[PDB]
Amino acid sequence: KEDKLYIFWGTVIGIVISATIFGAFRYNRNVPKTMNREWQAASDEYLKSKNAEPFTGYSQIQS
Amino acid sequence: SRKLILFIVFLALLLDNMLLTVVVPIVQVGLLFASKATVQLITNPFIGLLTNRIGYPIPIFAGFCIMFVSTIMFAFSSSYAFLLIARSLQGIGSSCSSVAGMGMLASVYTDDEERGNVMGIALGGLAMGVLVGKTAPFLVLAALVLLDGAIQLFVLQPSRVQPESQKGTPLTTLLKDPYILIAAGSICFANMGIAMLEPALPIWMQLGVAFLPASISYLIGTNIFGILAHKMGRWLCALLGMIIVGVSILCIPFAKNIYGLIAPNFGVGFAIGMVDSSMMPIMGYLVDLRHVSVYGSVYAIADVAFCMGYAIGPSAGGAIAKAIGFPWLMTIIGIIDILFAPLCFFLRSPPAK
Amino acid sequence: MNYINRWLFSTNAKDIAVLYFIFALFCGLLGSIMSLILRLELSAPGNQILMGNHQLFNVVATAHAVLMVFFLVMPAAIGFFGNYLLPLMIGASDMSFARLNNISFWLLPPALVSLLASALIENGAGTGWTVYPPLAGVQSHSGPSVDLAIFALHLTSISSLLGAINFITTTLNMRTIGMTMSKLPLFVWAVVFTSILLLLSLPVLSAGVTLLLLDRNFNTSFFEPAGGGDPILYQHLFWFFGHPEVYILIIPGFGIISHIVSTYSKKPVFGAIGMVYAMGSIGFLGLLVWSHHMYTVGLDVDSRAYFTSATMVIAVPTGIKIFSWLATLYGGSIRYTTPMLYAFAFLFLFTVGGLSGVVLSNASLDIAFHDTYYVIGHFHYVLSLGAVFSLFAGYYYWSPLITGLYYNNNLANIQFWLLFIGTNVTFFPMHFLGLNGMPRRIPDYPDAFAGWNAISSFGSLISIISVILFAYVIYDQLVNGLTNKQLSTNSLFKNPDFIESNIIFNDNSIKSSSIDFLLTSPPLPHTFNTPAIQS
Amino acid sequence: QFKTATSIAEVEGLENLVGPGAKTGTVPTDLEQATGLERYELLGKLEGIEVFDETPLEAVRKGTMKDPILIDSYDDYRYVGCTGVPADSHNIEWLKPTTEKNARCWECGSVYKLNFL
Amino acid sequence: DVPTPWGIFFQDSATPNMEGIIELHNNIMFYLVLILTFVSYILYTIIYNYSNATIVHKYMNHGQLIEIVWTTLPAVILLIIAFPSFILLYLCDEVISPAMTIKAIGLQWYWKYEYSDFINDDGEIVEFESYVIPEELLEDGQLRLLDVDASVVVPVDTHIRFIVSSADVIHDFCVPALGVKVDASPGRLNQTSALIQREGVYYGQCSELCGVMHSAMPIKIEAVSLYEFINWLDEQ
Amino acid sequence: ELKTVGFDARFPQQNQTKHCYQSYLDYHKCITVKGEDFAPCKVFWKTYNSLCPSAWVEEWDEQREKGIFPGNLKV
Amino acid sequence: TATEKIIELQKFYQSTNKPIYAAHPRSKYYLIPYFGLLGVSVAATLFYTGRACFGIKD
Amino acid sequence: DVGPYSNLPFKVKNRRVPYAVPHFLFFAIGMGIPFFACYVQLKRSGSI
Amino acid sequence: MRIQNRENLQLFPFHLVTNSPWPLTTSLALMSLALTLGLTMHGYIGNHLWLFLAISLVLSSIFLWVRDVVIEGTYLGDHTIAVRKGLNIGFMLFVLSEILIFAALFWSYFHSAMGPTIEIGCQWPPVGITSIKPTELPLLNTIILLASGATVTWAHHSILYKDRQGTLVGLFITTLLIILFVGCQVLEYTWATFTIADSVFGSIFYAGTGLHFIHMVMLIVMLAICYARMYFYHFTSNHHLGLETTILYLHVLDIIWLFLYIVFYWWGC
Ligand code: HEA
Ligand code: HEA
Ligand code: CUA
Ligand SMILES: [Cu+2]
Ligand SMILES: [Zn+2]
Repeated sequence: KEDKLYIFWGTVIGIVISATIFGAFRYNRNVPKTMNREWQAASDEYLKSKNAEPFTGYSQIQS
Repeated sequence: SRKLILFIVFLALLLDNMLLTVVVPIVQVGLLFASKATVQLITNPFIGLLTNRIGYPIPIFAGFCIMFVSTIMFAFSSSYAFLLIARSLQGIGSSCSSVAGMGMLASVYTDDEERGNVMGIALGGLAMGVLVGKTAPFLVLAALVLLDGAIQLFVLQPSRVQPESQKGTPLTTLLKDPYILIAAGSICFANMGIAMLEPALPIWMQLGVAFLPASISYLIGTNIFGILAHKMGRWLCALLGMIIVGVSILCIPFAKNIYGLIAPNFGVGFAIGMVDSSMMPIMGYLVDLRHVSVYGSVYAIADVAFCMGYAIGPSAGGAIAKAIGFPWLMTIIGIIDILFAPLCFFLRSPPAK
Repeated sequence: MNYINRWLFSTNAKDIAVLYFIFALFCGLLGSIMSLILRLELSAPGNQILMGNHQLFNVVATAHAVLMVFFLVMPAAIGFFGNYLLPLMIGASDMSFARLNNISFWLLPPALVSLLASALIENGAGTGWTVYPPLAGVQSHSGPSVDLAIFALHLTSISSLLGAINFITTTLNMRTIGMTMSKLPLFVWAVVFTSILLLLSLPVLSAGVTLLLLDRNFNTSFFEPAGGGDPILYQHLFWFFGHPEVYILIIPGFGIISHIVSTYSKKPVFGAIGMVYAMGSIGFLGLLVWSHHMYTVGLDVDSRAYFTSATMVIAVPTGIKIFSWLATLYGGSIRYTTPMLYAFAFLFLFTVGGLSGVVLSNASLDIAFHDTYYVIGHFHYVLSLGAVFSLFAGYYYWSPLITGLYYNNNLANIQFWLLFIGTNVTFFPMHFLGLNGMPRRIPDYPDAFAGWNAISSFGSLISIISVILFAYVIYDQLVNGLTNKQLSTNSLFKNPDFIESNIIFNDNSIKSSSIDFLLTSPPLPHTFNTPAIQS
Repeated sequence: QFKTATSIAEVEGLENLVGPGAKTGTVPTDLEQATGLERYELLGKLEGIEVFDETPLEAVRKGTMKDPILIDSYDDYRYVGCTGVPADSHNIEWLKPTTEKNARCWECGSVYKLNFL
Repeated sequence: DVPTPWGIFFQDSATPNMEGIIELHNNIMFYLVLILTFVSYILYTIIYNYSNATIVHKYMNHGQLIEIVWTTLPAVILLIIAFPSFILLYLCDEVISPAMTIKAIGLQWYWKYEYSDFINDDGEIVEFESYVIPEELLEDGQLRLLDVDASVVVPVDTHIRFIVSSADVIHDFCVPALGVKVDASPGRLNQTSALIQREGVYYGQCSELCGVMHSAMPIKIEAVSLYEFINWLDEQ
Repeated sequence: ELKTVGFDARFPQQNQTKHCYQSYLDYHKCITVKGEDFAPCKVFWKTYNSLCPSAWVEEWDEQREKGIFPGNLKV
Repeated sequence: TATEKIIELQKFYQSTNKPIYAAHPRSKYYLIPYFGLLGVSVAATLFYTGRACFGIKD
Repeated sequence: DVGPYSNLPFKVKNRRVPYAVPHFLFFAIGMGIPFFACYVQLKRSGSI
Repeated sequence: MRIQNRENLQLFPFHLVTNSPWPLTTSLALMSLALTLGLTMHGYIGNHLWLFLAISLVLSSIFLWVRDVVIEGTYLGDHTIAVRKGLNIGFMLFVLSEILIFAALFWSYFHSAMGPTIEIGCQWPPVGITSIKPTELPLLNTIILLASGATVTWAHHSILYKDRQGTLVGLFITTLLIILFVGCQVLEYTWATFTIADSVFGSIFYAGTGLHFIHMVMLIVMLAICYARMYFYHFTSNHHLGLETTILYLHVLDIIWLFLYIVFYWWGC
């Protein structure tokens, strides 16, 4: 009974470290000019005038 | 298009020799082993007349269905009479399939140079059945290929009865010609020796490794000499093939061990391949030169000459082996095969009509 | 001098397997760091770590392919488990050609040097793993990089051929007194059936690579279309090697799983003759299909229909093996030790990665999935989760017998769960990126493919931590490993039964079906003086 | 290096198996040129004695602790594989008899004793 | 069409061939889901019932009926899968009368389009080259690494035959919505056919590797009406 | 009204690399004889201008004007 | 003596106390040039593969 | 001398430098070479 | 096993090889050959005397293996009936692998012979390339090979009847009947009209009949070491495995040449 707790709390502290490493490579990114909300709202008007994705959905907004 | 016919004919010949030869892993024995070949020999000329009436594609799939139901009746048959009936229907299905398939390869591929290559590929199925585990992968591969064939032939485009536009020459008119008979005799006397060698080999002397080199050499020989027979002349290939069959047949009595049979067996199989792929296109050439172009009865005659060896082989071979023995039988068949080879020169330029 | 004559000038077959393991560990570390370099660049849109260089991205992908198709999986599955276990299972002293075993080892360190030197003298070799002719000519890659990379695929070919001939020649005439070739264990059959494909596939690769070399440097024009050749010929001459190859990587895995399923579930394998016939059918039907990698090159309409028919047939023999493993695990008693965890995680993920192969087999459906990340997600569920899992299970199964030192159970379980979680996070959104339409071999992508690329960059950092924990597991095995056998009862090879008392069990401890687990555990240098007897 | 043997009753090692020599102008015979473990087989097969046995285990009678099956070996251990008294009933189970302990085959029950020659 | 950010499934169709592809994939997924659920339930039963058990059935090792049921039942599934696959392979192609031909030659890192008809007596064939718009020169709202300077403009409800070749290395023409993926190898011509049912814009990317600028080579197809196509062809 | 080449069942496959060459050779064969202004030799002109890329035609014309051309244009 | 030194060299290769490749009094002439020139052949392809990584040509 | 530390090419116990340094340096080189290759080919092509 | 003094001799009929240094040296020679051939073909070395040292050291390494293979069989005497069967199985599985290299080269011929491209005007042997007439020196080579296949049968049937002069003469005649093949085929490469770079035709003709050239230098070497080892009394009338491997290697090359003469030299249209 005192070994399954050890395996569980060994896997949790293996997932927490990788999240903190990946977060450090996430603040320091090269963000291009197209990834902004005021640029992905201008693309929706062009995709609305020339009718695109009629059945499902079109939305280029992901902030 | 045109290649799926080649696939269908290859699988038809494969199932022909698989249901003929492979009966033991998957006198009464002389009559039971030759029950298929004689009934095929009888019912071969009827299909050549039937394909002129009802057309090519229907007898092929009728023969496939007849072969399937006859094998499944043979699966759980115990009495002798029902077993004989089952093997008779197996033979009569296998007689429709090969004749109609070879005729339809003759019909579609009109060019002379391509016909030899395609029939050289198609005749290679006569040794894969001799070579051939669980075998349920291969049967469903065959079922998928024939499903493709049925979809293209009967589903996408409608098919009526549709008799042929021209009327062919009858069978007796073909039998009065000397060239077709003397072309058929080469295949018959080439296959007679390898037909008789099989039952007398347990008498003289594991089992699969003796027959394996012929199945290795046959595919290579037919696929190479289907293409190269156009430039070299087919009569020369037939002459050299009969010579090499005779020499390799006489090589066997000097051998005194099981491992010494590997080298002549190659010299059998390659040679008989160069007998086949040279001489079976040229029959379909001769009718295009002297007669009217319906290819059913001529390849019926060719299948008759092919199956005569397997019909007459074991029953006479056992009697000769009990009478005189193995080496004199091999000597007389080798001298016959060498002696036939001079007269194949006559097919260099037949008179046109 | 005794160091040289025993670890450099060697004859013993079991002493080359440890050198193969040490080489395979290094060549599986290098490629994994190269994969971490790739996955840290494919994270968010833009040009992040490699500043603007689209070379040194294709070079990294090529060198990550070669170092783990040729330098990790084959040396581990042929050198470490084939050279060591096959003489002990069939009951022979050593191999038939021992000097050929030594040359088959020592051809590989000169093959590593040329590949590492194919990425420093020039721009590099960014041709992909499949070194296609009209890109890898003298108009795009003009330097000593492709030439030194196709000389690293010759030495490995010679080593594999010389090992395969040794494996076939040994099992034919070097068996014990009472073994026919129908009482052999299943691992020996796996090694035999991979050694026949190694004979029948490698000459075609050697011919195609040599003709590419002659096209590059002796101006011969086999595959240049301005002199009368076709590039497509090379594709034929590559893929006739390519599809036997990917069964060579997976057949030695299967037999290993069988042993674990036969051991920790105390039942014999359901239908062994069906299993060896199934492996024979899989080995034979891997040679009659090669053109399903090329459906978009412009083939006929009657040739695609043959290769859709001949590809889906291979599902029939593999299902026999999977359902026989289920029937073996059904009735018996199951104790969950660290080999059986990897065994249980192999029967589910090979099925998931293999069911995607039926979708890609159709020529109509391959028009939507070719050169797309669906293919990558298909073959990573089978390569990383089918072969590497079998390798880890084989290590955790046979390492106490070979080495004599035990390991901590808890850290091995933590490693297994970290591998499971991180690898299932990494390769699953590749299916979604493939279905939406992301092509292969691109450094930069449109902004719509961003979000899933943020998630598949997170599991790789989980898997590298598992590799580091595996390194610490090996270190804890080597130091103080004599005292790691009383912590847990995982060290016992088989458990006591219901009626079998403990006092009776301590007298008669090992019950087996092979010669392997009854040896003294360091195996002796000369392990059979008098021959073994089988009834 | 020493006196040459004529039969395998006079072979006390590898020092008795060199042999005489051939003559100048003659293709030599194997009884005139053979040294090692090759000539030992040759001197065995011209009498009828098989030096390297290929006869499997006794599968006739079972094993009692009072009357055990005697397995012959030149070492203190020999690996014995049991597969049954009708010779294919029992599965393959391997055992190691020793000069201090007898194996007993947990499924069928035959006892094996080691005879040290 | 355009890719969507958190995509799970296919893009939307504008050609009968892509609808056949979608229908065949949704037919195969039925049987694959059935097989995966059967295997997962058997492992769940094995884990829940037979874990750490006292009784071992160590003599159930032969089987004769059950080995036929896992050999014939997957075969029937393969035949049922193989029927519509062959129908889709043979049936949906250019059986009758294509109405246009556009040659799309692939150079090193751009595309070259020739509209081979509309020939004058002197050889005044309409032709253009399509490049990629760089990130620095983009206007407000254009898609990065997909938007071009010249786009292939075609009518709706008209069979169009694309003949694809190349001049340098092996390329691959792709428009995902239209169901077109054919190679471009430097010494032979390849053909595909497309019919477009609704107006819009259709985007695509190259597939087979060609060198450094593999990620910047888009394809853009506009599907105007017939009047707009005639007015566009009298300007170029 | 948007008319192009039909089916031409002698070349039914996906590789149209022989249709181009055959149309080019047939046009130059029927223009060596029967004059240069004749009516069915503009079916071939529209046939190879609708499938062949232009650079291939330019290279073939230069190779013809240098005398250096592998073909069967001599009937 | 005669051409049958076979019954003489078979009493020498047995009971030698040296390895087989250096037992005869002739193996010097084979083993000295081979190991001499191998250490030049290997030492020349580790100088031209490090000079070439730095861009120097000949 | 047959025993539990006899079949390995490296010495583990009774050693001057402790085993942690040769165990760590092996993995350090193995995960440090393909960054050196990227550094060299980045610096040869202008970019930092 | 119940022979009296049985402990003093080995109890299983298999060969335990002593420790040898040659696998490492072969690999160190192939390292130098691979890197030198990769480098001299693009500059970086200049002098062409390192490649020749690499090839010479490789060939001396194989020769130094085969010495220790001979001494372990004619002097130490460790080749029982089982080890000979293992060596025969081994050599058969290299002859089979060396056949399948020629299969890929034959399939590289039929993929262009049947279906030539548009750049070559559709024709085998194309315009401007005059082929080699097969009623000249390629007949002489075939008849010399068929004679050499017949002379070694008089050499293997004279070592079984214990005639020494009659094994030496046949091997001598065969060794001079393979040197003439190389001398004729090096004269057919200096009197030709087309090179390796003149077509796809001149590129596949000098790549299937050039591997055969390298494979027939090996028979001259293997027959020299079979004449020289018979002159010094190493062959008995029942234990000779050097002759049996050279006979199986010659016949495969004859059969391969009979397929390099109907496909490459005769069939052109
Ligand atoms: C790792 C080894 C491996 C394995 C095991 C397989 C397995 C299979 N592969 Fe191969 N394949 C590769 C190696 C491998 N492949 C690689 C590396 C690629 C990428 C190509 C690259 O870019 O170079 C590839 C890609 C690939 C493609 C895509 C080619 C392309 O991109 O267009 C295809 C499609 O035909 C294919 C075929 C198959 C098939 C049908 C199987 C099948 O064997 C899968 C079988 C599995 C099962 C079916 C499970 C059985 C379960 C049952 C219970 C049976 C139930 C019955 C039914 C499903 C009817 N593979
Ligand atoms: C050999 C099989 C294999 C393996 C193991 C991996 C491992 C991984 N691969 Fe895959 N990958 C391929 C097959 C494989 N890959 C191939 C063939 C290519 C080339 C495709 C192309 O060129 O077109 C490729 C390329 C490739 C790319 C580049 C795609 C491209 O450029 O188009 C990516 C990127 O996401 C990727 C993903 C990953 C990841 C994250 C891992 C991670 O799993 C890496 C982490 C590794 C481990 C988790 C295992 C560590 C192993 C050991 C240390 C165990 C040693 C064993 C013993 C002790 C017995 N791979
Ligand atoms: Cu251009 Cu791909
Ligand atoms: Cu594949
Ligand atoms: Zn027992």
